[PDB]
Amino acid sequence: ANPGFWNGPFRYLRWSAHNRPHLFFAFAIGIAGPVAALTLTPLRRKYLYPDHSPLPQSYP
Amino acid sequence: MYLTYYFIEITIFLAILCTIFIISAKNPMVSILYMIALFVIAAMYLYLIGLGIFSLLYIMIYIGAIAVLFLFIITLLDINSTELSVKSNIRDLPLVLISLIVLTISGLMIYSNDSILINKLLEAFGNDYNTIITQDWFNIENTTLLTTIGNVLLTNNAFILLVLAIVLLLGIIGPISITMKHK
Amino acid sequence: STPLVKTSVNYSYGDYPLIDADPHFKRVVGYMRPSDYGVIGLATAALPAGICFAEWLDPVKGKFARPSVKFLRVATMLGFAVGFGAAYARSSLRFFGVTENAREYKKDEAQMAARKA
Amino acid sequence: MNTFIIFIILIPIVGFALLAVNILLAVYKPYNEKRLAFNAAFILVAILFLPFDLEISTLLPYVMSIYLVSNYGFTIVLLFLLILIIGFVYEINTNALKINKHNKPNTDSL
Amino acid sequence: LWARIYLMPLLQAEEDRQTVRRSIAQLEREKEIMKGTGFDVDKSVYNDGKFHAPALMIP
Amino acid sequence: MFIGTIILVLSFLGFVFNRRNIILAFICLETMLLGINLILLRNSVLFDDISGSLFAIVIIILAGVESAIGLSLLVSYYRLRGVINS
Amino acid sequence: AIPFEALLPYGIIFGLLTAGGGAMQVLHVYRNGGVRDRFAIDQWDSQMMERDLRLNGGQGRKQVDQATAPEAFKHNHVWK
Amino acid sequence: TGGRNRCFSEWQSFMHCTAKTDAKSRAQCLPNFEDYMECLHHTKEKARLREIESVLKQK
Amino acid sequence: ARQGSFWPVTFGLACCAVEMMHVSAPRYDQDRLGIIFRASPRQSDIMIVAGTLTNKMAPVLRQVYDQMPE
Amino acid sequence: PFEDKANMPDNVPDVVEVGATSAPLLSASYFIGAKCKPYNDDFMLCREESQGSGAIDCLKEGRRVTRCAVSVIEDINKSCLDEFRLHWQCLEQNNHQLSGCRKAEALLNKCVFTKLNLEKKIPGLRPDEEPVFLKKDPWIKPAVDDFKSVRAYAEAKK
Amino acid sequence: MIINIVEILIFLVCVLFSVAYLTVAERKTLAYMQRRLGPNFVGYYGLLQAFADAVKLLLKEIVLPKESNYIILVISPLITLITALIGWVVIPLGPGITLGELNLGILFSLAIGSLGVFGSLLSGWSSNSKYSLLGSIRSTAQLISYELILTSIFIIIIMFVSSLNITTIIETQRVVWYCIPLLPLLLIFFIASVAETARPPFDLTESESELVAGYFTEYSGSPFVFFFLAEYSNIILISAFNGYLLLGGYLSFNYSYLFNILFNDYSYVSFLFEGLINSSAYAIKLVFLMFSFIWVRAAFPRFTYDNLINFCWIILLPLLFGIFLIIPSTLYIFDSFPTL
Amino acid sequence: MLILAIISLITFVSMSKLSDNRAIIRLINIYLILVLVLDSFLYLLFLNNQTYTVMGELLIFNSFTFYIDMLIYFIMIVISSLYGYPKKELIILFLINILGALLIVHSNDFITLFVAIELQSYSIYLITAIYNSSYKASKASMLYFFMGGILSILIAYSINTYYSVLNSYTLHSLDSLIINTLDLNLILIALSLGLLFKIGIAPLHKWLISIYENTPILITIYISLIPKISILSYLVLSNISINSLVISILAILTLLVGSVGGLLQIKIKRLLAFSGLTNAGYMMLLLLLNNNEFSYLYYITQYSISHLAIFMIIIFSIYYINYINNQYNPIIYVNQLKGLIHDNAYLVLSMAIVVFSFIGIPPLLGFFGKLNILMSILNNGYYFISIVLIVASLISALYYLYLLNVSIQDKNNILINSNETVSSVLSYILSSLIILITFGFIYNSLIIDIFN
Ligand SMILES: CCCCCCCCCCCCCCCCCC(=O)OC[C@H](COP(=O)(O)OCCN)OC(=O)CCCCCCCCCCCCCCCCC
Repeated sequence: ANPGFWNGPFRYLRWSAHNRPHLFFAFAIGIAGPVAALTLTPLRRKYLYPDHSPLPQSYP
Repeated sequence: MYLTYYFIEITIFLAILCTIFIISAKNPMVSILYMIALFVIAAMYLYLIGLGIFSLLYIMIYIGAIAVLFLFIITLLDINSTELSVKSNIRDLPLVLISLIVLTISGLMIYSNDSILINKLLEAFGNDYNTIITQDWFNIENTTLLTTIGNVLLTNNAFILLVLAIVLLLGIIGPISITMKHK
Repeated sequence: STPLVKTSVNYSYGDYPLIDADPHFKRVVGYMRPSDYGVIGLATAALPAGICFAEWLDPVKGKFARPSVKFLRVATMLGFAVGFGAAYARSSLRFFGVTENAREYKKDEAQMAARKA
Repeated sequence: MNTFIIFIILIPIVGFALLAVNILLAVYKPYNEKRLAFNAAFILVAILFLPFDLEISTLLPYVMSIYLVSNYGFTIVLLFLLILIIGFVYEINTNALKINKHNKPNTDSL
Repeated sequence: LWARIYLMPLLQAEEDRQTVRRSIAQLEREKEIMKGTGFDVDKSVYNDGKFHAPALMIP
Repeated sequence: MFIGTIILVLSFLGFVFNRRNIILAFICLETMLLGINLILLRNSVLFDDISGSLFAIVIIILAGVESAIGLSLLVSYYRLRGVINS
Repeated sequence: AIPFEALLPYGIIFGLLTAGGGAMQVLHVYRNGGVRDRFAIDQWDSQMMERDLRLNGGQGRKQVDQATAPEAFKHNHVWK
Repeated sequence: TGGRNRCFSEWQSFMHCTAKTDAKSRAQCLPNFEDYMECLHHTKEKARLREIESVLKQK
Repeated sequence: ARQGSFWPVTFGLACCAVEMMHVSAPRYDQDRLGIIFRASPRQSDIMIVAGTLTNKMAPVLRQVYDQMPE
Repeated sequence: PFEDKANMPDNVPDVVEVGATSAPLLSASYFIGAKCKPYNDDFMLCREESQGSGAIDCLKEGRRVTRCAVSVIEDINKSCLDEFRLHWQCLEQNNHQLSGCRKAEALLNKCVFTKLNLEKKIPGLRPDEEPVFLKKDPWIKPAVDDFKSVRAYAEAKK
Repeated sequence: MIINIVEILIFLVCVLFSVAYLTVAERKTLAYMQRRLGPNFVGYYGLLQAFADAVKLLLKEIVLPKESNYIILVISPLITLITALIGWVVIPLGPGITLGELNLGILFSLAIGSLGVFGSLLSGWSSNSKYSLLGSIRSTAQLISYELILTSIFIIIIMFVSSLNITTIIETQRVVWYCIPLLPLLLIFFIASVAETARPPFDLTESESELVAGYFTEYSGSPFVFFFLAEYSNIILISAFNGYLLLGGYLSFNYSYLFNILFNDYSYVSFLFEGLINSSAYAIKLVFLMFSFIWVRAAFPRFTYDNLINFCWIILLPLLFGIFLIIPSTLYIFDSFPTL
Repeated sequence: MLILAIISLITFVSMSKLSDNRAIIRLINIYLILVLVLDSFLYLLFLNNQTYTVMGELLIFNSFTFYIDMLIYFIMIVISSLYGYPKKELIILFLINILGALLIVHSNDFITLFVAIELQSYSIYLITAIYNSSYKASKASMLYFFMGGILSILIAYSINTYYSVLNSYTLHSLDSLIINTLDLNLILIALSLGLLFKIGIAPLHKWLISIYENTPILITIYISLIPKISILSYLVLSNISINSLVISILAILTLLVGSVGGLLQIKIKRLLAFSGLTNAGYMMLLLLLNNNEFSYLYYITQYSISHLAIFMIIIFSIYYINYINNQYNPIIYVNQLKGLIHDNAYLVLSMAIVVFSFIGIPPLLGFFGKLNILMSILNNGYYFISIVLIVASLISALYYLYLLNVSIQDKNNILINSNETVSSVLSYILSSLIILITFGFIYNSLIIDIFN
């Protein structure tokens, strides 16, 4: 049986996800976290501001 | 005033009574059995003092992890114990420990506030006598929070959190590279 | 924007790597710092061979060999990264004076034009 | 008082009760007839158990007040989890037992 | 919480009269206890002149 | 602050007069780090919200790694796992 | 078909916790009077519910029925 | 690194003393500083209470 | 109470143990009566000796018999 | 031991207040808001400006801001008595889950804005507000069994 | 004062009588699952076997010269006191609105489920047998390694909660049926839940006669019924704890009881009924959960310690750290964070 | 840019074939390029030594601390070259030890300080027993661990009392509090003696020394120098107690006598361990100062380069012995290296100039370390401590010259037939040439630190 081998990355991700896949599908979640966290600044398109508060002491 | 519920705070007598066991045990591990009793008495103290949160933290992480790890080691490669505090092993004990207990009592006295005398040494021992603190009422506390403010400070002082990330990193890499012995 | 009235203070120039937040300050900011650069943008390229100069540092690691094998890629990454920090160490400043000061020519105008933030 | 202190006080006495029932009426009459070894994976598992507990203790106030730290506590804890997950990618490479005796080399003749 | 903050002056003023009326009355009680020998009951412990709260009371 | 100084001092001079059992010394040195927190927590309670209790959660998280390195180093007080020796 | 015997222990394991929940509900409405029960709104009912105890029992809507401000409570406790 | 304290109210009137450089006047902050100290430990409060209970003891 | 639960410990030496585990078979089930045997001579009540008994076994059998409650 | 101190006196230099009543004022919380808001603001402003110098806004604002709330609760005890009463009666159950009585809310608010012509201005422009008719949310569990007939009849008669 | 002690007696007799008949229940359902019939003979119907077995196995009580009685006479009482019973101090949704618990729920349950582990370890410490205590260290090691990934997942499901008192999770979860419908890692919680309270398909330290004809120590007598009752009670507690947070209490027919109680009762007749159906909801969410424990008892065989540590420290835990690289991420992305 | 280097090469040591002699070449060249392209912060460093603070708790003092971390980088580059050119997988924790040391040289406030001293100490506990197939290291590591634990809780108890008297933590808030409540002084000397575990002040004396002789020589170079500079650089960066108010002066009196009275030693490691102890005791004397850091900043480098140098010289002297000691530790006796001048006597010349360094003959080091030390002393007025420092220098010079007098007597039978062992020779030649040519540029630094 064959492990993963780096030098062909399109091949590596294949024969990682097919022979020792159980860390692949973890790290797919690990890349779905922050990369999708960077594809939101257009995707919220200024959706909402939460607007919470402690006590509003006002001005003169 | 529910007479015992006022001296339920003074549980320090059980603390010193457990710690006098903790250094004179029979077996090497009946001591660390008593150590978790020391920690749960500390948790009882912290719940009584107004912070049950850190009581439950100590129950979760000290007798949940590190005392479990003391018991975990003391099964395997058990060290050769001297039997107990024999009188020949209580030799040169009193002759320095009495003076050391006196000097450390004076150190606890040196934790006192500002007096350049021995008056502050007696002042902290009478600290409960002239005083019982007065609580107050809620002036504009909007949201309920006990350890939430701890994380607020952990956001303000974020850099020590990102550095104790490194100390937990060391806590896992060290025991790899000191016991695994790669081939 | 993007957060509350809380503030994040960071005037960072050290050996522990940091960055900047969205905005509220007078010092160097996050996204403007990668821009307003110069022809020193190949300074990160100058390090890009320097950690790839470890092959030149190989004066007989083993006996009678050279050209350390293809982990130089890793070195190349570090040859980028430190130099990137060195490019990010080219905070000339954010709108101070008494320096090279192209910021009053290439970033005074942006603070002029963007008159709504 | 009066709420659950009754439970944590009643229960030890119930434990001593169902213990101390049969200490008396069970027949005893006790007649007669009534260093070590190791592995790295028997020890390093519990050693490395502890830091991954108390990083959860680190994470627990953050998950208590996830709010009041918006857009920024997320960033800090993502950096914290990055610094921890690289420790995980260190320890994935090594921790397993090794079967000592299984040989396969080809056989030669003169 | 907005609901609660609209209640927040009111309730605090509910206490404030109390922390006027509890404070000076305690001081008057101690005027009765410390009379005879001249003494600084009628004196702030805090050297800044601004009103504080009494604390650490013996019951 | 009697409650923390007394357990600290007794752990300390237990660590002095410990002519038996290396691990009782080791756990007395552990219990120093919870004799100090009973000082720290009640000083924070007598003061305020989170100023010293932040240092308390720090010293708990770090006392874990203390005991971890102490065990994983005490394992190597000898040869490793087990062989012939003397 | 279904096991007529085997679901009888599940029937009593259902009924025991069922009666155990109903008894908690009854004993808390008898504890509190004919109302539901409050959760921990920490630091806040000890302003609010304590104030209700300083005035009345249960709840009331009026102007004020205090006397010596209905005897303003002040908590005190020993030094640690 | 100073949460919403029960002694925060004496930072400002200590720090506004050290707003100007009167820590090199070296005494202008000492009323402010020891009022900060009495917020910390209530020492002269406690001596005042010990005095009045000693007067209580002689009746 | 003693007559109801009634669990043994298997000693189970030969063919007669095959019939003993046929009593754990679904046709003539043990658990319709309560017989739920543990593999431990202290947690046991009765000690079914099944199979033939060698000369070699018998001290082990009596040692099992002694570590068994009254 | 959290023992209670319960001393008594009365201090001279001002006219005494009138206190307020129980947790049912949580129903009336917005109702004192828009009316007594500048009184509130001037009170807390005068408190914050006198740095440490409390106990001097008592005679001006500590009396004034309570006078306004006493006036508001007297107006609501004459205007919508039982409409207030069933609403806080709902609201003392359900843990003061203020979502948990949002149908008798509309009855009480319509009655107030009818007779005492106030509102509930929750400040913030982005979302929708008090009429939500929830539709992905945590509406109620026990839907105020003495009060569902009330909002049903208000849908019926009005 | 009198009402709460009769409250606590009702709740204790519920849990004790419950865990008594639970063993008969599981043996019956194994038996029908094993194509036979369970205890069908005891006394009056056949619901009574454990209730006679408890009186049976009291009256044995041996001690062993290889071990101090002072530890093993108390260590199964330890896990009987703490692991079994005072886990119910949190009143793990005592299924109404109300509880017998003040507040600060989930990490108390964490602390006591953590506290049981050296109750197992010191139990196995006994008798000084060089083949025994290594098996004890095995048991406790796998026990803590799955404690960790109970812990690190029910702290991440409360990231949709952020409030640490017990009820607020439950009132939060009634809108979505939040528990499993938004996330199916319930199942790995379930496969974590068989390990940290080992009534498992793992059976791992129950190498019953692979050792010298004894597995744990064979501390038979009152410590046996203590260990037995505490294991089953830890099972129904952690099963309730599953039905507490990551499976839901407060079934949606009580949400629809707005369309039912308003058609049934007039106005608050002593709250007579709703706590009962709420208890019915939580009970049927709890026993249907442990029916899968009684499945997995008799479906898949033991699980091979080295592969068990493989199953902890290699697969489930990095999937887990991915899964709370996204549940902070995805709610931050989609709209926003939760308040408290 | 150290954290990025750590997280990079912990991933690089993962999935490595345990060659593990190349990764240090990458770390050496990476620290070299990082210093070469990160020295550009010296222009933005100081107009008038303007400090810069990270988030209120961390301090960047651009004249002092920006030189200290440059020295740390320098000696780390030297150690990393010393492992190149017998090893296990360890440079990850070398770098994180550096991270801790640099945090304590940048730590404004005690939370960062305590985290980082404990991180640093954990690194020392680990590095002591990486070479786990020893009986020396096994004992020494556990001894270092237990006493570092005692001294750690001494740290934390000092600062907890400091918090008990003042609700702040920062020494920035100490701000010349001249009413000087006496417990503030006692807390501060307790914190001083707590941080002074590493110097092994004469009541805390012996325990470090058995640890130094029970580590391999490739390790005892590293931890006779890292915390030696680290905790003291913190201790001079903030001047805790302006004078001693006789507490610390007594500690250094019994040190600089009672560690130089440790004269007769036959073990090499003990000998230069006492050397590195007493020369660390030297720079404690200007912990007793105020507004004085130039002598300290110069004395660190103009000691530590030569300390590194003498360890590298007795590294080179393994090749010439005709006996060795244990697998981990080659050369422990002085009398092992007898006739070294009849071997390659250029290194005997280097050993000569770096020991004449430590005795302080004028034209290379001692008239620029000890001269600045003595002018900092006699600026304050500590007249007695001057003459006891002089006695310390003479009696230290005696066992210093013990090494040169055993170095160049006469060889029994060894001259010459060999192969070569080089390309790290430029490191030792760089340290020796910078030792004996600092008298050239001994005035440029005097202007540069006058402008910083
Ligand atoms: C994507 C959108 C959503 C995003 C959120 C994602 C949430 C998803 C929910 C969680 C994901 C589920 C992950 C399940 C983890 C299980 C992984 C696993 O078991 O790996 C198999 C592994 C095999 O062993 P090994 O030989 O080492 O594998 C290498 C082979 N080359 O290990 C093993 O040895 C197998 C042992 C498993 C033991 C299980 C025993 C029976 C359990 C069945 C009872 C559960 C059924 C009841 C609940 C179901 C309710 C519907």
